[PDB]
Amino acid sequence: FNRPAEDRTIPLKVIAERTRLSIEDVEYLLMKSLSVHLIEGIIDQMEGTVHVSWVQPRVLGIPQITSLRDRLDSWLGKVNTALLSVEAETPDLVAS
Amino acid sequence: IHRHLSSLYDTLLEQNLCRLIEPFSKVEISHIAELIELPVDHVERKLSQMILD
Amino acid sequence: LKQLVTMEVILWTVLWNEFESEFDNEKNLLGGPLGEKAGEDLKQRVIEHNILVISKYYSRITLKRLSDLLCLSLQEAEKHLSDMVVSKALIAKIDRPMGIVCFQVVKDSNDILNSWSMNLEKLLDLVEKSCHQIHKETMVHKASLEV
Amino acid sequence: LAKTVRDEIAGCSEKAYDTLSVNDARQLLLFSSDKDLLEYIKEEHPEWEIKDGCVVFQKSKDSATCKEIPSLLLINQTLSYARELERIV
Amino acid sequence: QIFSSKSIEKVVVHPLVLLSIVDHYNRVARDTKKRVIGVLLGSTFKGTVDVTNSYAVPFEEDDKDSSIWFLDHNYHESMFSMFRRINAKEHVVGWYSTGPKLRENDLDVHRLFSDYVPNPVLVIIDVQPEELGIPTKAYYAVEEVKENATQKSQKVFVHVPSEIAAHEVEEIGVEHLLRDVKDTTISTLATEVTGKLGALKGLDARLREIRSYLELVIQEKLPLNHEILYHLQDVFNLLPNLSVLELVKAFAVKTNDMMLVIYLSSLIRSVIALHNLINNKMLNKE
Repeated sequence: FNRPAEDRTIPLKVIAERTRLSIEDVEYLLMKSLSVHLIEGIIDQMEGTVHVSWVQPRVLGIPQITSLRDRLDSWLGKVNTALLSVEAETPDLVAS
Repeated sequence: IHRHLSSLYDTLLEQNLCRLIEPFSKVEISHIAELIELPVDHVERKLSQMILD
Repeated sequence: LKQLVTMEVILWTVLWNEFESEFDNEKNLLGGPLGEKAGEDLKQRVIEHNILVISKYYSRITLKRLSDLLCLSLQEAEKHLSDMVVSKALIAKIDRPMGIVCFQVVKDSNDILNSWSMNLEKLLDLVEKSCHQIHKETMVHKASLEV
Repeated sequence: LAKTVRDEIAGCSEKAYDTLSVNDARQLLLFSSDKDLLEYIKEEHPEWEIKDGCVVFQKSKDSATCKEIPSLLLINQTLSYARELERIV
Repeated sequence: QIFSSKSIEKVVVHPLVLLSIVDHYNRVARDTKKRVIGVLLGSTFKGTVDVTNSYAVPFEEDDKDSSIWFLDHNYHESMFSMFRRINAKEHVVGWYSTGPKLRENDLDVHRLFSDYVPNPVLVIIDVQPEELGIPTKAYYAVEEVKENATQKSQKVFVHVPSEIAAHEVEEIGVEHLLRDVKDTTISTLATEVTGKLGALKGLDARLREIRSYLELVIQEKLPLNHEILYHLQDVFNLLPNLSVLELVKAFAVKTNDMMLVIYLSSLIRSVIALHNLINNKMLNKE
């Protein structure tokens, strides 16, 4: 939950230290919480990483609201620059 | 029957080899040999023929 | 039937030890014994059951770790796989020189993309659901402020 | 011209080598003394990191490699192409 | 197995209904902020509500006491009998409201009306639409049992998809009405680009509105229904990483392929257009 959706790959090692729990047993716990329909995702052993397609939606407060404030201002700016690009491109092209 | 047993043997070799090579894009020839338990040299020659074919 | 329906990776020992006794009891029930080969043949379905879970929750598994997770040797663990690509039961590729089992079909760029826009088309729909969801509360809430 | 040549050599070296030995760095730029190369690095090119006697050129995140640019921008370049094209139609 | 009442999957609203409703609003509420209410007639099939005909059902609501609302059933049942005589196929399907927003007494209207239909549908139609979209929003009452013990089962209106389709006769009449305006020569792109651009105007403004409401929550004026904030967090969670590298090559490949197909098309149009220009030169010289 702490990680964003853009980094739903996590090494098995970090999962171990956070869980203080062994590689075999960390993998066991992962496949269990993926099997129960609690989570959905993939796990890569070669580098030992966990590609979860597992993200939830609830439990957050005023600080996350302000963070979404910043993010929504950012994407309003992105939409603004896209619209301005369209509007600057139009005059030379709709007048023909 | 005997006069075509040879060709049937050959085609079975070919198609089993095709089965065997699918799980890879790179492979070691001796590994193919042990999988099919035929000598590495015959495997090399016959795969060379297959590529030529 | 839950353990096989639910996509649980079943360790053979934990399931078998309990059900060795219940299996043996079926030798005395109507229909005769389940068969001597059944114990070894059942040994595959849990492998088949787990392996399907493996591929779905593992894409690139070390054959060692597969041999570990399949409670079996590398050659048997690989063999149980080799058959499954042979049987078409799963699409995978082993790299014996690396001992790497990749369960993912080689996706063509269009195969990559088809999912991508599908994700967005949901994102578009998702926001388009959140889209109407927001004014409605404004509509409902502002009415509550009208009293 | 000598100063410009040294600057150009530094520019080529940054793109060429991930790391360069300080001896080689002096030799290519023909600096008489170690302190000369150190002073040049400190003033003109602060981005260079000197680790264990070798100049570490901080190569760009994605430059020499091909098809290593932004996706949204290219694809919206295709937007410009397509929309400006058919709107005439 | 309790929900034996067929859930209303979609509602199809046809022009004649909207025209009748608009005329009702004009006659009854041209110069007043009073809303006009009525009854919706039609047939329900496979979860789809066909709202074929509607008739004026006069409405009052005190400008001081919103809880009080003058609508009566005498004329209602009289018209049920009379219209069903005229057209036995149709039956009552819902009651419509002419306004931008719901009111609390809409719930008691729905309760009283459900005696006539076990599954009634409330459709809100904005007689003066300002937003770019469908002017109709469909609703049906659902008894939601909140997990909080202290509140009795509350009936909450749940949005259902609403669609506009016109019968062949209604389509004919609509085009006959819309010839002085409507556009059929638009090459499909102009339409699609316009719709995409309008959608972009929609989503970004929706993000800005959520941001405004988040600032509101920060100040401490308005809280939020757990479900809708859940939904916003869900949208954010499902955000794909636009910086996916292999996915970037996927873009590049599709772009190249599609644009070189377009290159084919441009080449072929060059061929045909130059051919016709040469033939034009022939016809001009001859």
